[PDB]
Amino acid sequence: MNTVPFTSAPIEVTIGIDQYSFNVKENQPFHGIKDIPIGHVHVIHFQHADNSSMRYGYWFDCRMGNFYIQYDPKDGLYKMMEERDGAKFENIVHNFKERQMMVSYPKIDEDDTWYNLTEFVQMDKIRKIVRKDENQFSYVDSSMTTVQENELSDPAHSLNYTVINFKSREAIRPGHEMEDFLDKSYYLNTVMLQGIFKNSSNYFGELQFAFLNAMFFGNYGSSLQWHAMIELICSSATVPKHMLDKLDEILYYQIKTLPEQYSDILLNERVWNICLYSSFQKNSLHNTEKIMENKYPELL
Amino acid sequence: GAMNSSNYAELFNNDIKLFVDDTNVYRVTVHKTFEGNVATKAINGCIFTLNPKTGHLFLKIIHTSVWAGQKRLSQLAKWKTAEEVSALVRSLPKEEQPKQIIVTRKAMLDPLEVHMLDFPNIAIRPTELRLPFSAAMSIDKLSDVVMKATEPQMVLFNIYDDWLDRISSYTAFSRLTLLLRALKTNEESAKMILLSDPTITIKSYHLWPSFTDEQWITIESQMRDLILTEYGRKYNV
Ligand SMILES: O=C(O)c1cc(-c2ccccc2)no1
Ligand SMILES: O=C(O)c1cc(-c2ccccc2)no1
Repeated sequence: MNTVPFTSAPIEVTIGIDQYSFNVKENQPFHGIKDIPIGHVHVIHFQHADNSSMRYGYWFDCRMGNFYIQYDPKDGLYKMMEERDGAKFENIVHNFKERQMMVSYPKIDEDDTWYNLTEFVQMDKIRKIVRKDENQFSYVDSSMTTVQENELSDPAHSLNYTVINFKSREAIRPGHEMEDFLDKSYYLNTVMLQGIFKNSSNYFGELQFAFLNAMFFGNYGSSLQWHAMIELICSSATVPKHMLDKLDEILYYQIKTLPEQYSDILLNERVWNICLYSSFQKNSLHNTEKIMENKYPELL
Repeated sequence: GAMNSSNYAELFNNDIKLFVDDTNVYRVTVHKTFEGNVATKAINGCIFTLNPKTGHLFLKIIHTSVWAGQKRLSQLAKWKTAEEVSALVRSLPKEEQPKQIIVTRKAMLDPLEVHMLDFPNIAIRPTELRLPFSAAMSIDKLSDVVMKATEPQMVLFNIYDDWLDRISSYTAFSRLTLLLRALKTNEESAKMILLSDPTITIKSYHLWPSFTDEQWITIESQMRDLILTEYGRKYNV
């Protein structure tokens, strides 16, 4: 188990760690998060008490370095930093662990929720969507736009998700206009899976990362990408059986974790009704359909 | 975006544009079978592609063989229309290609957009005008060429005959829409109005009779009366 220590907490803030969250008071003796499970990526995220504008946060993997957080009073935010002095890191962390100034990552033993949400998400792929090569961790916030959003404006601060556009020359072979528009299998299997992602695991990783950024930051372009990657599969007549079964599991745990009160803004009625009730794959997502109908029947 | 009565004069400016109406592409008769079921029989159709400024009509005749062994024909017809309009645009010299294509039915937007991806600067637009272009097959010479076709064929017409020698394209389009609306509402009565005087004839190279300016005023008034008469019969007014 690993630890993300904090130099201090000078401003009141709600702190998230993966799907958990807690409140820290202004100048409270908080010095970080311990017992973080090794083997998964994680996200530590923030919403200031005095200004809920800009949710922001950091994706990281404790296997890739020793990271600590410090408040920057000039830029007005909690910043993730990497400590290259290993002995110093352990010494400060031990002092804090001994005085019980850290919260414990509160994982129930029965609980696979975080694994189920991040099964295909790897740090190396995150760092290609979020480009800041000098850091081993990745900053994301609520207002960051996507490359596709910027084509329709600072490129250094953008989310480089794979562009999906159903009415584009990439999606439609000349001479196969009706076929390719009504059955997106070409676009899914040849263009996206064989060509760009190389395999379904990378595709699902980006889909899962998009969802998590929509949920944890309210990032709109991430929500658009999540829905586009679902619709591309559901609108394809020919999808490998293992992908359909895995997608049903992926979406089930996403819909299970979504805050009930954020559904009006995180779920696109058109896409979900099309995917569950009209698409080629309308009968292939049994678990997702059942949780959607029992949890959000109004949307449908 | 959409095209309506606020921006109506835009149809007659100097930016090349085409209306596309797909109503008559897939045409069927419905009949009983020997076993008492119901079956369709397709008949020849046409795409109505019109330049409202010049009167040039590109009538692509859709022969029933294009439907042979195909499924979901009402859906296919929209994509066949878009395929043929795209092929027409590609066949025209650059300086004759339209800057806008206006579809009379919104279901044509996505098929035409997809077939025209290679032409990102041609705008594909709907319209809020309810245009009576379905009644094109009530123009005898258009119906005759469509029904006699034994293979796919494109035929070119000027749907304004020689009117633009004497009137503006705004007035010519208004006359055409009034005539087509009348033919749509009561075909027999409209043709009787147009043909009742045997001394006024249709030139070999025209679609409509050779009315003088004053006679066109009379005909237009008779057509408006027909439409109002039919509205009164319909709604008991
Ligand atoms: O070099 C600095 O400024 C520094 C290192 C740390 C730090 C604090 C707590 C735990 C781990 C590292 N704070 O400031
Ligand atoms: O520089 C070090 O090695 C160091 C500083 C601290 C520390 C811890 C808590 C409060 C104040 C200072 N621990 O180690």
